[PDB]
Amino acid sequence: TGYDLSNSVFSPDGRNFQVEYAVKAVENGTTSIGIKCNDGVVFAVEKLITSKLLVPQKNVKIQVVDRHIGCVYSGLIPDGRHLVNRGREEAASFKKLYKTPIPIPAFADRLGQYVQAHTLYNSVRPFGVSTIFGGVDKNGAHLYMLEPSGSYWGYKGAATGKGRQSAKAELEKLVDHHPEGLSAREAVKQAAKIIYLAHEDNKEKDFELEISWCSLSETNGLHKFVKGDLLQEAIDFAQKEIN
Amino acid sequence: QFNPYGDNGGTILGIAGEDFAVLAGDTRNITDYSINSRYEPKVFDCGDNIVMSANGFAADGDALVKRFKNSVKWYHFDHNDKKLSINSAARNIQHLLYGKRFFPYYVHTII
Amino acid sequence: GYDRHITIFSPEGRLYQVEYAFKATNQTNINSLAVRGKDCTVVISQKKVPDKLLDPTTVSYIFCISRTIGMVVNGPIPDARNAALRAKAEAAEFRYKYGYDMPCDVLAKRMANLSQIYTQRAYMRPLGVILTFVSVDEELGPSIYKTDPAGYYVGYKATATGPKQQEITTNLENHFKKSKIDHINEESWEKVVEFAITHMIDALGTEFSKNDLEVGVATKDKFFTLSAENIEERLVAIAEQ
Amino acid sequence: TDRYSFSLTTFSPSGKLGQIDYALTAVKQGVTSLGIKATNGVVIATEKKSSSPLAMSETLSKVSLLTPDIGAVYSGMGPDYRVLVDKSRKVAHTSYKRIYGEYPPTKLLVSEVAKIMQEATQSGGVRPFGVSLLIAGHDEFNGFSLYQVDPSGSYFPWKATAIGKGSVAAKTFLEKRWNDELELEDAIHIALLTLKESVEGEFNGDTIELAIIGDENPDLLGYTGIPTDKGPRFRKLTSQEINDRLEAL
Amino acid sequence: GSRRYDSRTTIFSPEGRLYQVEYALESISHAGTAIGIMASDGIVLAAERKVTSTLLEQDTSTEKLYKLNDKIAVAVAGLTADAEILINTARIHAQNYLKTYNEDIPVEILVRRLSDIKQGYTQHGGLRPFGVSFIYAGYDDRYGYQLYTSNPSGNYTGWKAISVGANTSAAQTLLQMDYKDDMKVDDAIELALKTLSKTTDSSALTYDRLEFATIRKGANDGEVYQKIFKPQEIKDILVKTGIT
Amino acid sequence: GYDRALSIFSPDGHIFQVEYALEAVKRGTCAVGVKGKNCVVLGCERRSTLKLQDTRITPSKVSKIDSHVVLSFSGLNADSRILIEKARVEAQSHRLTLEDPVTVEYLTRYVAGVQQRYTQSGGVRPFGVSTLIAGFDPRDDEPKLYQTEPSGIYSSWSAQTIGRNSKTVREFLEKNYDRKEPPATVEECVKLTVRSLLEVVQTGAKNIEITVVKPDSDIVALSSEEINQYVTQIEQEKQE
Amino acid sequence: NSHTQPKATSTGATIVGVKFNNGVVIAADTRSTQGPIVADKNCAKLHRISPKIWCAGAGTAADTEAVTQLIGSNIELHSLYTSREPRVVSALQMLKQHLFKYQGHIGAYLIVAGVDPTGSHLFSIHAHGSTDVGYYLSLGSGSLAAMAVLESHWKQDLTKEEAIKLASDAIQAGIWNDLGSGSNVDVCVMEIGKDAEYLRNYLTPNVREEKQKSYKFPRGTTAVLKESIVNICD
Amino acid sequence: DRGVSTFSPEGRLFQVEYSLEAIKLGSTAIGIATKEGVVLGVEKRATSPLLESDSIEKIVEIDRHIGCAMSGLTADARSMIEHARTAAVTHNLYYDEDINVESLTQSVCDLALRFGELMSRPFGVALLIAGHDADDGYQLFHAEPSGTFYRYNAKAIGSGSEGAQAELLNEWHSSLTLKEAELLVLKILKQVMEEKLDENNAQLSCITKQDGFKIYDNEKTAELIKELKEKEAAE
Amino acid sequence: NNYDGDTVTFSPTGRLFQVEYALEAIKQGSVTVGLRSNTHAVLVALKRNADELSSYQKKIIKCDEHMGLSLAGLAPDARVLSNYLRQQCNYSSLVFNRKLAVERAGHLLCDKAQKNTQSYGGRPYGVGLLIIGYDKSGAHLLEFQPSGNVTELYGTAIGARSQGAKTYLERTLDTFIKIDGNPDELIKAGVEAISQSLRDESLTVDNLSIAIVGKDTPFTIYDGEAVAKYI
Ligand SMILES: [Cl-]
Repeated sequence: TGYDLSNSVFSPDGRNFQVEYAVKAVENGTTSIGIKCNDGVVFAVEKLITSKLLVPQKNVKIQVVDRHIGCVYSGLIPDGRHLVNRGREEAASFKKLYKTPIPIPAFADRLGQYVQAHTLYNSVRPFGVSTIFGGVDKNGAHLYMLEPSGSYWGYKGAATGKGRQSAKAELEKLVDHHPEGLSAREAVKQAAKIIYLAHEDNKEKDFELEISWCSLSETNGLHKFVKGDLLQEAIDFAQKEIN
Repeated sequence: QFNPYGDNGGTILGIAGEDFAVLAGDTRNITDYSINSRYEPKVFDCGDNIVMSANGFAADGDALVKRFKNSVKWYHFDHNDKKLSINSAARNIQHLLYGKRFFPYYVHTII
Repeated sequence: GYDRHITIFSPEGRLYQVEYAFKATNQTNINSLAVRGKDCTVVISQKKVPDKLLDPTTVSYIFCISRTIGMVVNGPIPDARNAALRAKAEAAEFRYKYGYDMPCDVLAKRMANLSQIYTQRAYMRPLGVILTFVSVDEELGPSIYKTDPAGYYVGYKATATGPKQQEITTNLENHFKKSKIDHINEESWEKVVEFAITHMIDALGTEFSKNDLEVGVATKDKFFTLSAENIEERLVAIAEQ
Repeated sequence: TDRYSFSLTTFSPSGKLGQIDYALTAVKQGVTSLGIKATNGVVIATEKKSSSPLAMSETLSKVSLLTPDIGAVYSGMGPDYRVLVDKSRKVAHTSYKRIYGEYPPTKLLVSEVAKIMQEATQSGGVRPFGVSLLIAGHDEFNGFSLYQVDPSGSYFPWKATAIGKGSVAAKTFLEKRWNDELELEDAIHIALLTLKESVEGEFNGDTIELAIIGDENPDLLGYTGIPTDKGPRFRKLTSQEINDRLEAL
Repeated sequence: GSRRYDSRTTIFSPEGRLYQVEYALESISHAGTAIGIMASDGIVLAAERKVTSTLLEQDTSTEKLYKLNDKIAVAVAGLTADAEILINTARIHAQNYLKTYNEDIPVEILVRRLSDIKQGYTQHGGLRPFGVSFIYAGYDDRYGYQLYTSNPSGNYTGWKAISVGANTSAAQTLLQMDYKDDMKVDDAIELALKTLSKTTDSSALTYDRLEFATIRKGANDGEVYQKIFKPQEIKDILVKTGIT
Repeated sequence: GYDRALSIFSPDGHIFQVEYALEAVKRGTCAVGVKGKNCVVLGCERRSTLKLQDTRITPSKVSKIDSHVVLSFSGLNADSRILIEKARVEAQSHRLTLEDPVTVEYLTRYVAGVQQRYTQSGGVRPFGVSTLIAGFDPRDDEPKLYQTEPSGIYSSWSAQTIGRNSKTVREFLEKNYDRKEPPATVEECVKLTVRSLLEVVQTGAKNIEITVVKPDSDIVALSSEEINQYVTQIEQEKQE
Repeated sequence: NSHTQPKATSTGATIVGVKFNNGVVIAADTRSTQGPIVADKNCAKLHRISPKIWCAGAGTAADTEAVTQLIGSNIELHSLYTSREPRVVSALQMLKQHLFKYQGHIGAYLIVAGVDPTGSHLFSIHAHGSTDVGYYLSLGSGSLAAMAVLESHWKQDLTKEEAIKLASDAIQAGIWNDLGSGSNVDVCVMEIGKDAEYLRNYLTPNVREEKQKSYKFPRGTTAVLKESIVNICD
Repeated sequence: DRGVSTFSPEGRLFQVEYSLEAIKLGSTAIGIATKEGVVLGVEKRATSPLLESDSIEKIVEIDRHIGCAMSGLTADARSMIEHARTAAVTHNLYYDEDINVESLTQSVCDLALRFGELMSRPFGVALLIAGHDADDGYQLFHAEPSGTFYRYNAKAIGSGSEGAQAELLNEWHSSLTLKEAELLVLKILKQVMEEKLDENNAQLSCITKQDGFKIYDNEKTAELIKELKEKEAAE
Repeated sequence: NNYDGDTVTFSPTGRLFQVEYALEAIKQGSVTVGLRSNTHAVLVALKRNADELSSYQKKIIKCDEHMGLSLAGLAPDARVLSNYLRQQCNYSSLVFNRKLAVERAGHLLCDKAQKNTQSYGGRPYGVGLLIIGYDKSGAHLLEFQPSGNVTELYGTAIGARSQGAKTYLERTLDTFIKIDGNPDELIKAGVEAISQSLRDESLTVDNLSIAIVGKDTPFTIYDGEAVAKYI
């Protein structure tokens, strides 16, 4: 055998074992989710408080691309940052040439092609992150999830990390119970709950909640962080549901 | 055709005493027959008890001073915070200026 | 046995990485089919959306390469999209350089030559995909040309690709034995799509709803994909006969 | 970025070049193709092994025109052959026609193709080509000629030969039938006889591909006016033309 | 990365040998024998074609003997394809020298440069060496008639009579026995053929399985002529020496 | 470009590729260098398994780098040509910029520098060659003899030998060569060099090459008969 | 890039192109000039890009021949690659992009004309890389003399024989009235569904009259210093 | 095989650790720093008696105020010395002054880790860099192929290093004179050397503010050897 | 085992062993402590020596007038990274006339370290860093690891036996955070913190190394007799 030692090598199955091994690194990471709503998207993430010595609110994991796209990821944090840095260059050159801000589907492929390129050669390592991202463009709201292989699809709801199955189950219920749609402010509250419910799969260390959102009405189509009263309101809603 | 140099006027003056030294310079900045500023300093403290002024084309003057100030900073990093002597600073400035021998800084420098 | 890891010959004159790239083709477990009419070329493919959280509109293995050319892929979506982007670029560059729209067969050859390079050069792996190009060419008429990881390509009267490809192939073979002709003798593209779906149902032995299928149609001067409602309308017509 | 800057083909302790030998083994598996040289022409022929009956075998051309007076056929890996034909056509222009204002003679074009195949035997990060070519052609000063080209880059001129699946038997058949007084029509007849032995299934103009290097064809030129330009000596026989010769077989 | 698949062609063995060079020489030992004999008034080059087929075109063929310029020729032993790469380089180098100095290149200078190219492939680049051994036969106004040989190591040496390829051990013994310094071209022709006739792996030595060439001063007054023998000319010289 | 680090360290602190290059030198034909009071003599072995050779045109074992310096070697023959070429070029370059020919120490230092560079450069193997460089500096009558090796180290020697069976001939020179009183004349220096080779060679016919270098660019190679006279003289004195 | 060569041949010319019923015809004169001197009295200005695409050239003689051959070479390779007969728009696009890249320093002014699966086509290309479409076009130093005739006599729905007459009449106007043009009239007819017919020296209205005297010298007239046989053989 | 810039499970670079073993095989070199100067001394170690020992150059001048002694694969040190000399002279050109001993050592140590897959392997030689400047006075540095350098009051490198270092631990004090330091190097060298110590197989050198860097003659060192033997027999 | 030859290879459980072996080099390194209040930030570092005749390896490096770090692991790798930080701080000043934010400093280091863990040929950095600084948003303390992970903290410690000092700071969190406008008391808290990581050895005059930055205090390093106050 030895088919799993090098990247870009097909096994007799037709599989790239190195990419599958990168997925294990993603499964090891903290939980992160994405929720598509009426006129936008909501992102949320689990931040494990390793120590009292960590400064609260000052280790931000969710990243903005351009002014209208939000990105969150689970797995190797540095790999995610590298991916977002590329995303920003891709979005910058699009706007430079075509004037309009990059559409979300267009942006999704730019990342997809870049991640896929890292499964083509043995001189590079696959990305150790699944990335949930999206925003608002001319055609409305979009949510995407991108994997180490380069595979991505559009999503109504998306989840990845150690508590992905718990989060996926909770997301599937929202899609069933709200066929006509979910509002932006509601999605923020639900996002908090799902992170708290997904924390049951990582309950040794207590955690810190972090939420962001894009909405045509609430944020004027731009990416913003959820802070202050609106954040505490979402935490209280989540606290009430677990008990 | 584009001319990359300009004359910002002004004048500077250095005198050395026994245990001291002065470096003076007027604060007027001009182009042609117009006044740009009545107070635009061009004599700078560069650290290590070195004062510098690069009079002539102000853009090149600012660029040079900026680069020498930075040279002093990296001299400290690379040589254990050693004080840059005035004679060493002078030689360092020669290399800055001659570095652009074929597209010069149009300035008369005094430290 | 490092001769199985990179694209160099084995003692029996084989390229194992190329052979394993063929097995990656069926990793999605999707079957595709392509047929030609008088004025058109129709391509159909199964659509499987297992996860409830997926946005089904974004789940697609059919691509619009140029205005005239369409492409369906059998294989993983990352490699599929890699191939699609390159084909789009090549088709656009061809038009700019040579002053006319790139033919379906010429694009197929170009993508096949690119695939061949990955089988000979070591640092590049083959793509685990089979690309089926379709159009109504202005010189050659209705056209179907298919490319694989080996760098092989050829034109087709009709074709099929996927896990249950052989069952679909013989189903089509038996039809053309009977009809005695190279195509589907039918005026409108609507009925050529109905033929394609009907014969896939017979071969695979499964029934299809509007969301179980994905359809692409090539006519003169444009290629387009059908919506769920366009397919539903098409499924009704089959049931009422 | 390509970091395979080293040879993937090397000498083994016994003195064998493994990858070349294995490439020749790939050629052995390939479908039979042959070439016969006559006094007033050359014939090259092969079987069109169809991958599927739904596939249009007309679109896949195993016999290719390289220059108006030179043609080529192969046995082995089809994709490798295709790109060699592309490179062979281009090199005929860049390294000859754009210099001398005329098409290269058979031996020199063959030499350029061999050089390309030799480099794939020694250059970094590549395998040899998995094909053997037969190149038939004509030029003013050398007349008619037939060459074989192997994965190693070696080439040999032949009166007649065969390569691929049933080459051992086919070469024996040609030794009995070949003489130095053969006319072109006689060589086509022998080619069809030789090929029937190796072919198993259907044997007709649709399953057989055959081209000749013979007299000039003014009708195939496309224009008139210039007396010196008399047309291509390469001609691909049609499906109908083959079937006519199969009746009086 | 790619390190995993590197053969490391340009390294030493524990014994201080170059693996790839030694294995390339092993390859060459299976190639058709080629002999060079230097006489006082000319040079002979004889070479045995590799197992000929009856349907091979013999008259319009070139496998063993190649012309580098008007005064220099080479006999090949090993991979023909590899030899042609080196031959075209040697042909160009000879024309560069003529262009620069307006004089035909001295034989040794051409040999050294061609041997230096082979050396390069054993010391750097990570590529396999050229699986070829040459016998150089040429003339210049400094040293007169000269025979050299080069091999994949890039080492070259001068000879009075030498063989390369198959059965060199047996061939060199026979040459050492019958060769003498005051020899003529016509005698050297007879020695070359007799040696091949005994060392050959074939049943009998025939015209269609040979390549032959001479470099004489047999032209009119103080000038050198290269003769690459035709099939019929080999047939005649084979009968004239009483081999067939 | 081919980048692979071929020369690297091993757990025990050795660079095997450099050490295996020394084995190639040990395989090569013997070479000896002996320096007298007013001269240096370079002796070289030629193996006698090669008959039917053409000694006119066969590359000589001793090479002139400039009119006043010579270089002999042991090991791979093809490798030695590359070092000699580089050295000859550097010799002309030195005359061009310094307006003075190279010293023997400088030329040695340059050749040794090249050899070293090939021990820590990517994509290359070390030179399988050790050299003996000898001659006289410009306007100087003091004899110079240096040695180099694949690793890159170089040093000066009163007398030295390299190649196959070099440890035997080094043993001979160690007791026969006196530091306080070196060979006073050319004849004495040549005789000691021939004597030392006769411990190893086999026969004193066309197996031994001798080259004598004297001050002010005075270099000459001895013929067969001239060398044979030394062989005949030594053997008659031996029978005692 | 070198800003012109005066030594470089740059012939005066009259080349034209006329569209008709079932195809297109091009024509040209046959004078090549060096300054005021007539270098070639019967050169061929009609070039073949492909079998059924032909190209008339004016301006810098070396640039028109070189650019037409290069594109013709690449068109042949393109035709073999695509298994299709080459199109006029492909030659047009490849020519203009080449010429534009060199910013006019390649002084090639061309009338391109031919037939292909799309139909019959007629274009003109200027040295700087601009292209024009038309039913009738003229270039060269005698373009104004030719265009005057074309503007006077051209109509829609010309027959084959009418187009040849109009084209050659336009070239004749250049021959007589323009000093840069002269000698003969070449023509090439490209009809749809037929082979293109090249009519070298279609008209020869400028034949040299009999000389008044023969200037054959008595043998031995020229004084000689040395004779010697030259060796061409090996 | 395996990468050149690879880490071991313990957290060390394989190649750097292996180069250190090569340095242990090398000949001994000792350095001692005092307020009156810095002394450098080496074991020459001729492989044969025919080798002219005066051509063994294991002590080297970098500038007038900086000297250098080496141990290990001494051929590797040539490019390090070349770099050091250029760095020293270049700094004088740019700043019209002598360059600090520490800054010089840092410049040399920057080359050390510039290897991988830049040069193909680390250096197989350790350097003792001794010098003087106005700021920090007399200094002695030990520069390894790991890119690390320590300042030392006294230091021994080479085959007899661990035995010599233990001896330097006891003998060194802050009030050592230059003459005392010279004898101390000779004393310790004679203890760890295989062959018997003399002026031909051992070399001394020093650097002082006044006279700069000086390699001692064989006549001068011979007297110091004789002075050393007499003093040990005197008690 | 089979998946630790180079950095480009993942293990079956999704681990990068070459990165983990680089992390191991930090644990072997000497202890260093970082902590901050609202007004000031402090670095305390235990320097290590080869023997009694050698000097003590300098652990703290200055990057700008308002920023600097302490190191633990491969010192040459710290020199490379600190040099990169010096340039980035300097680029921010020359181009934007702007002092580089401590958070951006961390982001830049993260991205530099990451590139070395995804490409063939190269290797991960073998050093951990503690960056302190004072910018427009007050005092800051960062912890850099060569995996790429950078973390902002009130206090922390890295190196051998760093768990002792880290536990102390976790207990003392509420006390030392409010030491505002008092440098000497914040240092005292740091010196007491590093003392929880000592075994057999104690803090001497040429062993201890302290650095501080704050509101009206440029980044300055204290060594030798200047740290005798805190023993
Ligand atoms: Cl292509």
